[PDB]
Amino acid sequence: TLSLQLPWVEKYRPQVLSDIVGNKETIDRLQQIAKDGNMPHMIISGMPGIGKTTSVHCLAHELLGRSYADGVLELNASDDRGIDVVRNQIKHFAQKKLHLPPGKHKIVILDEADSMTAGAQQALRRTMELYSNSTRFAFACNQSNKIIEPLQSRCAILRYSKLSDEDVLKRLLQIIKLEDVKYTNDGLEAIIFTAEGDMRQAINNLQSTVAGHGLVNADNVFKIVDSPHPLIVKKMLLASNLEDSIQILRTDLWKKGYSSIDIVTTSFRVTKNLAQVKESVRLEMIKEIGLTHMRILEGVGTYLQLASMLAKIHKLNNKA
Amino acid sequence: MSLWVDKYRPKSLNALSHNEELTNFLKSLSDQPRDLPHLLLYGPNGTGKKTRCMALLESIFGPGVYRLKIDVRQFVTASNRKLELNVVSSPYHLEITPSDMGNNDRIVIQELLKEVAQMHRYKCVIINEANSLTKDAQAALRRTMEKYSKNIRLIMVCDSMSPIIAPIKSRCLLIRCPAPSDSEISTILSDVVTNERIQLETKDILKRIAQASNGNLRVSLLMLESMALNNELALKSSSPIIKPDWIIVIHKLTRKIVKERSVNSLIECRAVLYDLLAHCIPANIILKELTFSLLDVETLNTTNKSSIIEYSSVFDERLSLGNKAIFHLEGFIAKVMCCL
Amino acid sequence: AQQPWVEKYRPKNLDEVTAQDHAVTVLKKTLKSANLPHMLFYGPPGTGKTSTILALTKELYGPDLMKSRILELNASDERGISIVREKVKNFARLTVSKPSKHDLENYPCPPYKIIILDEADSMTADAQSALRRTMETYSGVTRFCLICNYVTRIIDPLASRCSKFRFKALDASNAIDRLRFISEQENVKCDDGVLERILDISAGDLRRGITLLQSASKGAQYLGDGKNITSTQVEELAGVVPHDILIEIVEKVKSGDFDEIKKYVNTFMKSGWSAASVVNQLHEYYITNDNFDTNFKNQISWLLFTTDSRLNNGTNEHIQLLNLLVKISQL
Amino acid sequence: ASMLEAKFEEASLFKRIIDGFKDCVQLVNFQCKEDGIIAQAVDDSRVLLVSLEIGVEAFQEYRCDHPVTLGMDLTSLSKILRCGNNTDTLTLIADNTPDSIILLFEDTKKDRIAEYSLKLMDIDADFLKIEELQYDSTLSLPSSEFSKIVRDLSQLSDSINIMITKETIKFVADGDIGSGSVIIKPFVDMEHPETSIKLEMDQPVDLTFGAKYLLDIIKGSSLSDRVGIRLSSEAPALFQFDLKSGFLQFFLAPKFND
Amino acid sequence: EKRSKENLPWVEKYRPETLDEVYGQNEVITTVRKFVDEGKLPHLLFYGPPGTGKTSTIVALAREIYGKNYSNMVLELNASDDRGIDVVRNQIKDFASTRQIFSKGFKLIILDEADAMTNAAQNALRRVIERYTKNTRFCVLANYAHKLTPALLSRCTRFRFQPLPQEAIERRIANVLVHEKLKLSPNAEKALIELSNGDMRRVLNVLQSCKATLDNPDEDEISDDVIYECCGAPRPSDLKAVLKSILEDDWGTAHYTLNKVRSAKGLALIDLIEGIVKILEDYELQNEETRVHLLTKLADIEYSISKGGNDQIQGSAVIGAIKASFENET
Amino acid sequence: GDRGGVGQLAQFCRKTSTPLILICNERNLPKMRPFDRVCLDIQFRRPDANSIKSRLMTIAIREKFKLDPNVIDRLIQTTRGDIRQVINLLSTISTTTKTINHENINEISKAWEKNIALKPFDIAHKMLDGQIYSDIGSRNFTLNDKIALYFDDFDFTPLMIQENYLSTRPSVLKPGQSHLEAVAEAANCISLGDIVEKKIRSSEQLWSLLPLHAVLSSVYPASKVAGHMAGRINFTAWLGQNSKSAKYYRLLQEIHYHTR
DNA sequence: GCAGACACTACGAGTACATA
DNA sequence: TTTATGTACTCGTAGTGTCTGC
Ligand SMILES: Nc1ncnc2c1ncn2[C@@H]1O[C@H](COP(=O)(O)OP(=O)(O)OP(O)(O)=S)[C@@H](O)[C@H]1O
Ligand SMILES: Nc1ncnc2c1ncn2[C@@H]1O[C@H](COP(=O)(O)OP(=O)(O)OP(O)(O)=S)[C@@H](O)[C@H]1O
Ligand SMILES: Nc1ncnc2c1ncn2[C@@H]1O[C@H](COP(=O)(O)OP(=O)(O)OP(O)(O)=S)[C@@H](O)[C@H]1O
Ligand SMILES: Nc1ncnc2c1ncn2[C@@H]1O[C@H](COP(=O)(O)OP(=O)(O)O)[C@@H](O)[C@H]1O
Ligand SMILES: [Mg+2]
Ligand SMILES: [Mg+2]
Ligand SMILES: [Mg+2]
Repeated sequence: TLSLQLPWVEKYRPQVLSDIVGNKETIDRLQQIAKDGNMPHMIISGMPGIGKTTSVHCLAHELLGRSYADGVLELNASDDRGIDVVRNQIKHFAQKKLHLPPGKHKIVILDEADSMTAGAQQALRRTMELYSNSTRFAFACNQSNKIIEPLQSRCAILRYSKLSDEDVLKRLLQIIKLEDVKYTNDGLEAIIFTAEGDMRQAINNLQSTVAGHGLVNADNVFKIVDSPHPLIVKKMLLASNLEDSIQILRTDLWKKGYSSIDIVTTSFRVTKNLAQVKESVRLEMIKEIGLTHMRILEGVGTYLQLASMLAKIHKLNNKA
Repeated sequence: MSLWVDKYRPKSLNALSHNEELTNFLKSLSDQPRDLPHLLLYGPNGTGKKTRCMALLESIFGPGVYRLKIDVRQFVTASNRKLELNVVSSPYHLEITPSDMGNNDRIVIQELLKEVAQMHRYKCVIINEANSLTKDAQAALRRTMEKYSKNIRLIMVCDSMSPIIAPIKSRCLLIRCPAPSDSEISTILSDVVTNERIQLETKDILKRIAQASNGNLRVSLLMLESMALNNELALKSSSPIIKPDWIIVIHKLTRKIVKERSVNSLIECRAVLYDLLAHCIPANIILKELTFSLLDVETLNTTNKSSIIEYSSVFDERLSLGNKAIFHLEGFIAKVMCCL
Repeated sequence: AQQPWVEKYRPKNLDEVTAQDHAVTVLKKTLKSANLPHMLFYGPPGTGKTSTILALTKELYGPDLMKSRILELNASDERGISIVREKVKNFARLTVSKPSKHDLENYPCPPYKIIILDEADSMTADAQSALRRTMETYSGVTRFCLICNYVTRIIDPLASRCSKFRFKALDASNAIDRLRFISEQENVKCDDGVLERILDISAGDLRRGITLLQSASKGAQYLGDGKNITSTQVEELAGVVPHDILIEIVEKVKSGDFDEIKKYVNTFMKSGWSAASVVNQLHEYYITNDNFDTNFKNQISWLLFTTDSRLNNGTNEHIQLLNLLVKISQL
Repeated sequence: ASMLEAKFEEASLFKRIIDGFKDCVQLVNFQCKEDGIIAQAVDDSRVLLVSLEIGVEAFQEYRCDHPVTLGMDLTSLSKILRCGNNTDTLTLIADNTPDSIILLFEDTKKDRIAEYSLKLMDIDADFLKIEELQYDSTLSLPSSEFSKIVRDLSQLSDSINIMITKETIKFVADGDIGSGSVIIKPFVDMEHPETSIKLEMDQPVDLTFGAKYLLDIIKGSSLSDRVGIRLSSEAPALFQFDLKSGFLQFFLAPKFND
Repeated sequence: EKRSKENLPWVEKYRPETLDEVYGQNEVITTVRKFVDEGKLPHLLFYGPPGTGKTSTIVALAREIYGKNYSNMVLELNASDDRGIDVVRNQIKDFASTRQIFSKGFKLIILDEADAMTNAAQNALRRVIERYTKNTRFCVLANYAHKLTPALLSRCTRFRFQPLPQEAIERRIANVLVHEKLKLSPNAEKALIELSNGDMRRVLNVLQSCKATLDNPDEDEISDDVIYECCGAPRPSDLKAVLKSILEDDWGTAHYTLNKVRSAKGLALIDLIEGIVKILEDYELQNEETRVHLLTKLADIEYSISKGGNDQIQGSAVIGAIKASFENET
Repeated sequence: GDRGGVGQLAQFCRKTSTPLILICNERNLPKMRPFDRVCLDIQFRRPDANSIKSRLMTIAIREKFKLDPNVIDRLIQTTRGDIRQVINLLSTISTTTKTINHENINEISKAWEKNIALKPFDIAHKMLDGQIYSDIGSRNFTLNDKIALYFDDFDFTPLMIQENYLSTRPSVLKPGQSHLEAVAEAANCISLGDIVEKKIRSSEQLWSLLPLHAVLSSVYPASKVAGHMAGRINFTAWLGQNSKSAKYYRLLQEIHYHTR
């Protein structure tokens, strides 16, 4: 069995708060907390892959360089995050006597706290209210709606935002300077367009393209990763001249092996997030796509159901 | 019992003179009990399907089939939800009804037929109101009735057998029970009034009962009893026709919809509909009666009547595919007032 | 015997299965070999899926090994995800039963056991997804045989793995020999066209045809006149609407006058006729007639189809029939 | 005559072997040949392997004409073994192309013969032979002492680090609530040779193991009074429990270190 | 299994045991081979329609990476097996944590049909993927990508298994006939391609059933008649005749022709309707409204057919829908 | 819930020899029902801006960070009177920039909006507003925002829309469309969404249709009857009439068992 | 040695959520 | 009093096995 090279996702994982590129105000605030020391309870939320847990880990490393292995607790959904284990472990950690530097506090990191049970969060509320001058919590969830209201009340909400293409380009050029590779600007633009703000997706696509071909060119990138289905579905829905939408479907979704359920769900999401057309036409289109979704889920999954959904959408578009 | 509908009931096929061809067919079935297929009697409600079933059972098994014993049984469902349904058992046969909660009747019908299937030679099973079974329960009943045939036989009673699934209708011998004619209702009511003591002078009142019942023997007998006790056992040729309060309020709602078309009238109709649904009347019959009362108004034009019946069909389909039973009626009334 | 003619005349071997020549031939040629694949029997009710699978079971093993090498699961027992995950997997993992010496002499017992799953369309999606890899993995020792009336309820991976054997509907051309054999064996006298009418009334439902024939024979025995069955008797027993009432319905429809149609529909619903047969006869009278142009038939086909689709989902027959007759009247 | 005829003296024996790896393994198979009833199975998590061999010496009378494979569910087998007394004598009976075995519980003290049948199973796991023969450290310590050490160190943490030095055996179990360090040195007890501990150190060994699987290992300490651990880097640990005729050797995969 | 091969269905008697034998998928197979030869193997995600060769590809890949003992060197967790978050927290955790027991190489975890997992299980699994990715690789097979958490898609590299083209199915058919000593006709081969619909399992099933149909497996060939009789599929000539009668002739003759075609070989209405839809796609239609009417009415027709009902009324509805849609000046 | 300690606390309230004080968030839980009147009903409200203003002036004096007297109203109204998050907000802002004015107040507000899950009355009140369905309102309050608003209380929102989808004076009427026509259009989609809800809560349990149920039950029916209201939001009356209907059913099967 | 006293895994029943 | 399977969590429960000491 051959050995495996470390993936570029964590082979170039940042270790300093200056390495991560993104929301400049957020990173400056994190650096200020790093220099000062008095870290408040924070709830970091945002889209996947935009550098949430890496910032928390870098901040904890900078704050507890010498006592990271002793005064930092890391829990996630992979651990038994239930009321008994949360109670016992968090209360044992929050009362443990560890002589940190005067500005440094214990940090309890809870990755992906969105999937955490309500009673465990209720216990965490009381634990945070008791032990706050010795330990400081730190959540990192994709959506902050799952976390109960009192936990957000006693924390400091800090939301991330999707990275602009400039920051993804800067990081990609930094990694390309770190490891030698031949690239074309068209290939990098294609990778950035495919990533859609997801830095981890960009790194995975770049690594896959380099391993598959060795040259980061537009054709190689489009061979490794296909065009995203939301874009082709949006092109299908927005286009008039029903025959054109029918052939777009039959060419780019049916013969490319996309399941009918996936096409219908993607159409629902696209027409929900669509902004070019007015509200009433979006509502009708959602109604028709939902009727087709009901038909598909009942079991009648064929090309003709999708064609009929497109036909009803186009009859709506031409205003009968 | 004080009611005249129940204790004036035939007990054998000989006493049944309502339909000669149906009685002859039942006698043909009862001649050889050894080879008896599964029955499914369908037709309009209240014509006496259960009377035919019990008469056939007595003609096959013998007497004592009317010695019904009320036996109670216990059932286990999901979580702690416990349902208690009493089975109306009897010698030589058994009766079961979907009186339990609609969503969970599959387990009950399943373990009753499995238990009775273990122990002339066979034991008949009568399922009253079979059109109310959920489609999964009928699917379970299919293989249960197909596997065991030497031990169990099903006489399945239902009106408007459309909700019955196709395989059940395939393995069930279908028997049609037509509604009583006006002459038959008049003859039965004449027999009842002759056996009892009511000061009756004109046959016109009996025919008016027959017309007002719409081929419903049970409703006709209830009407006769009601206005017989009201009229001090002396029927008058100009006696007003008494109708159930549900009919009266449905007609009042119909007149309210016809005379005014306003949103305040719509919220009043919502209140009335909620009251009627709380009064335990199935939404299908409510929609049917409301539609047939709307179509009887002479003020409405033919195009409005066609639109009303089309929307009535659409919302009847929605009611058959719904679980709230009030949203569909409210939508139907809104569409009707928009049309009017 | 003491059984209805449906159970009494159920096929025993695969030779008695009338029509369905493709599936029966494939199974009979598979009997000599041991290459039985995962089967997916489907078709209209009464076509003979259960009879075929039981005959194949009797032919492969014999009445001794059926109880030991066959597992059947109907809707009579629960078929959720847990039972499929535990009982079906446990049965599949088990080694095949030990044949007796007599069975090895007489029957060609294959080195596998058949897991019949009647009404597989009633399973949930999760149960079928759990069944997929169990079907694909332990297939060397067991064979699955799904039976369902609707393929669409089955998810597409199971449709991919299971070999599909569509069971054709039996009509007056395919199943006339079976009804003739039943009539000759049970000594039932009938006219030349009685059996054709019986098979025409049913729609691929030979079981219903057998029940109708048995009921007609019982009526003839009760009469005791020794007279051959006529088409009118079977027509009346089957629930078939007489043609005079259909002609009256058409006359009312052609004349308009919505109130008259409503009154006649109320009387018709009093008569107790099933709406499905009425719609079927209206279709057979209107489409085959030559007194109507192309546009009338084009509209009335859609009207009848919509009424049939609405009647399939339960609903009140009175309102659906009235609406259908009103829309046809306005044509 | 049944082709497989294996007789057990002191039928509590086979129950002890079955209970040795009932908890860790759920599905086994028994390649019964003329040499003896061997077995080998891998857990669902593919971490711990259980090899087994029972020689002809442990059987009163053993006769196996052809190689037999008996894929089994260990839960049902252990339940069947629990359906008897240690006084009774157990017998495994299988015919040609077996569908199930026959287990007999006979005793001449009182005629109460009980015949149980357990359904077989098609595991279809061909596995492979052991291809590990060279080990750095070969140590043998009493089973009771090792089981006790594992038991009181599994409560502190989930990882038990076994370190081998020059005549020094160290168990480190650092965890959330504290730490642990059990240091045991070789000594030869002349009075009780069974309580002696031996060490044979070639190359230094530093391996960590999971707590739950090590508890599953020590659950077999009732089978034999002494266990011989044979550690080596880039090699699974070999915990061998000797029998009167064969052995019950386990293979445990050390956790990764990064 | 039992009694070796030759007692297995042709679906699994012909299973790819080598990455060279996997036909149809060229870019995917070549990229995977380059991945494993170069030494870098990212978290693979195989997505495609059933029968394309996803699990066959991953099993052949595991066999090539490890050897003949790949069965116990990998952890394949199916929907048939329990895959709750307890399984993710225990079995996947300690299989990724521990070292290999039989070799020195990495650990491969094959989450076959992973779309049928709880969202909590995927959430717990994403941290296992991200933590032990230094020396353990996850492969995810998913028929539907909408049932997967977007984070789980983010961790894994997207690979798409396209429907099988004509050449792959023709080559596999040729190999099947070579091994079975069976003869085929080119027209029958084309019919098999049309019945495939990008699913080789269907082709293998139809070939097995057609060989069973033949009275003599040797000295005989499978023509179109055998294929269409055993599959119960409409012939192109019958579909063309039915469509011509519907589009040109009047109601009585068209109805008689459709009824005769259905009753000649017991043709199902659903397959005839699908054939009509496929033929009507090639038609050039000047009016857009005709397309809308055809698609909507026909879709309602198969929905009602799937719900069941009367076949005569549905056939008349098909005829009426086609005629009324083509009536408005094509 | 049942056997979860609430009945035990009711017993404690019934019989205690020492003062008993309970602290919770809000009373509209069906779990919180057994404390209807057995316990005292003192309630706290959102503190006034003047007391918070004085407290935060003292805080600004103590922590030597600049705090304008006018940005504090916006800081309070963004946080919805939650004083603890207000103090945390000023702390984390003053960590790197201790001076706040009109320049940064909009950024601070958009970055530290409280985002409370809305009360079942509030979902209906916001959804029935005609401003959000206008051209300007659609841009500011997108369709995804309305879907999230439904999913805030997806259990009670479909009903709460329905009991008062006709008690609103319309403001989004199409030219030539009467109010009754809009009400009928809304009722048609309520009926359509009823089927989707039944299919979700059935044997199959197809729970991927919830976003469909959002549009079919709350978004579209409220998109035709939006505008200012005739009265205050009426609570779901379907629950009480459903209870009364269930009791009437139970009585009818009871008298049916007795009459045989 | 026997009977308890303990901690232990295991089973049963009930609440809660289910698309971003 | 509502939904109606499957999943996950949480609890108290009853057996089950092991160590102390009369
Ligand atoms: N601002 C950034 N600068 C540099 N690398 C980044 C940045 N954001 C993300 N990355 C890269 O993304 C990977 C880390 O992503 P994560 O922070 O683990 O994703 P995440 O924010 O935790 O989102 P989820 O919810 O866990 S999927 C590493 O490969 C980083 O190099
Ligand atoms: N091809 C056939 N040849 C002979 N008898 C048949 C045939 N098909 C059906 N039958 C008769 O129909 C009855 C058995 O029907 P089944 O085999 O149960 O049909 P089915 O496929 O099971 O339909 P279901 O399961 O109820 S939907 C017996 O009376 C058989 O004689
Ligand atoms: N590219 C291919 N080359 C050769 N045979 C193939 C190919 N793709 C599929 N097959 C055949 O199809 C059979 C089943 O396909 P599998 O690969 O096992 O399942 P799958 O294609 O992954 O579909 P699902 O989603 O798992 S049901 C295999 O045993 C092969 O005989
Ligand atoms: N031949 C008959 N002569 C007199 N009354 C009859 C006859 N057949 C039926 N009935 C009446 O029908 C009533 C019973 O109807 P029932 O069986 O409840 O109808 P359903 O079966 O539709 O509920 C009895 O009160 C009885 O008087
Ligand atoms: Mg993270
Ligand atoms: Mg069947
Ligand atoms: Mg697969």
